Amino acid sequence: MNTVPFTSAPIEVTIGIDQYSFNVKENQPFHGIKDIPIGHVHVIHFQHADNSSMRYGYWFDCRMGNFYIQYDPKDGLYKMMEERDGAKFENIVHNFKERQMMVSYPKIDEDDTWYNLTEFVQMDKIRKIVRKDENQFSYVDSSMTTVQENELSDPAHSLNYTVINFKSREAIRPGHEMEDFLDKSYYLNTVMLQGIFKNSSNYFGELQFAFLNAMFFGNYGSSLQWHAMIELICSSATVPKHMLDKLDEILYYQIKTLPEQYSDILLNERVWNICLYSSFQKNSLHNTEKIMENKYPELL
Amino acid sequence: GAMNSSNYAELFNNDIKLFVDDTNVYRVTVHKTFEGNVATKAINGCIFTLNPKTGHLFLKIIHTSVWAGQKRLSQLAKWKTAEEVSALVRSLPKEEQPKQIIVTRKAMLDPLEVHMLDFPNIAIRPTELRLPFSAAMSIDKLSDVVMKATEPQMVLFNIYDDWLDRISSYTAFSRLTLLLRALKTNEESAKMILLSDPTITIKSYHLWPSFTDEQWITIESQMRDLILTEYGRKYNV
Ligand SMILES: [C]N1N=C(C(F)(F)F)[C]=C1[B]([O])=O
Repeated sequence: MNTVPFTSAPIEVTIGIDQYSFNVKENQPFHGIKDIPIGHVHVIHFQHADNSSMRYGYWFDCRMGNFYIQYDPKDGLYKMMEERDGAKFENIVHNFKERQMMVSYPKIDEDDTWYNLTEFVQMDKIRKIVRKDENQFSYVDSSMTTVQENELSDPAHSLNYTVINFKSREAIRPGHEMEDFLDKSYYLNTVMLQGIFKNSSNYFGELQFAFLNAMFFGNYGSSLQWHAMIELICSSATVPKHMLDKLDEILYYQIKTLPEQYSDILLNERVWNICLYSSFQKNSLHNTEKIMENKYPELL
Repeated sequence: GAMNSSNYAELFNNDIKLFVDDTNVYRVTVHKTFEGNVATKAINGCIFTLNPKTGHLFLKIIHTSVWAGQKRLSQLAKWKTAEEVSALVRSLPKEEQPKQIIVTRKAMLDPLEVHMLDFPNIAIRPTELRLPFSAAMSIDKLSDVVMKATEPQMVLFNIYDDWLDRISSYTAFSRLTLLLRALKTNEESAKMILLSDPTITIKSYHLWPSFTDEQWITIESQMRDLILTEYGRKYNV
């Protein structure tokens, strides 16, 4: 069980760690988060009390280094940093734990939620979507645009999700225009899975990462990507059975975790109605259809 | 974006553009079977592709053999239309290719967009105008070539005959749409108007009769009256 210490908390802020969150008051004696489960990526995220604008945060994996948070009064945010001195770090953590200045990652033992949301998400793939190679952790905020959003403006601060565009030469074989547009199996299986992602695990990892960026930072481009990757599968007549069954599990836990009060903005009515009721896979997503119909029957 | 009354003069500027109307591509007669069910029989159709500035009409005849063994023919017809328009563009010299293609039905937008991906600089546009191009098969010489076709065929016409020697393309288009609207609203009466006088004939190389300027004013008035007459008969006014 690993630890992310905080140097201090000089400004009032709501701090998220994965699907949990807690409020810290201005100059409260808060020195970090302990008991973080090893084996998963994690995200530590922030919303300042005095300016809700720019929810931002850091994706990290405690197996890759010792990370801590320190407020920067010049740039006005909580920054993640790596401590290379292992003995310095162990000594800082132990002192803060002894003084009980840390919140405990509050995982219920029965609860597989975070695993289910990050099953296919790997740090190495996050760091290719979010390019900042001198850090082992990845910064994401509310306003960062995607490579596709920029094509339709700073490239170093972009989310390099895989571009999906149903009306593009990549998606449409010359001479198979009608076939490929109405049945996207070629695009899914040859172009995307065999060609770009290599396997369904990397595809699901990007899908899951896009969802989590939408939920945690209100990143519109991330939501656009999440929906595009669902639609591409649902609009394919030929999908491996194991992918459909896994997709149903992935989406079920995403819909289950979504704050009820942000359904209006996080869920695209067209995509979901198409996917659940018109698409080739309208009958393949039983768990997802059931939770959507009982939780968000308005959208449908 | 879409083409409407506000930007109507754009049709007659010097940027090459084509209207595409797919309403006569897939044509059927519905009939009873011996067992008392219903079946369709396809008949030859056509794509109506028109340059409104010059009157050049690219009439691609759709022979019933293209439907043989195919399913979901109303959907296929839109994609076949887009395929044939794309093939026409590719067949034209670069300096004759359109800069815009305006589809008369919004359901042609995605099929044509997808078929024209190789031409990102050609705009594919809808229109808010209700154009009467479905009535093209009320023009006897066009109906005749479509029905006689035994194989796929493209036939080129000028739908304005020689009108542009005497009038502008704005006026020619207005005349054409009035004629077609009349043929669409009451075909029998419209054709009566157009031929009632045997001394005015259709030249071998034309589609419409050889009316003088003064005779066109009379004809045009008679077509407006017909459209108004039918509008009253319809709504009881
Ligand atoms: C505030 N916000 N949140 C989202 C989403 F990520 F949940 F999809 C989109 C927007 B927006 O339009 O600015």
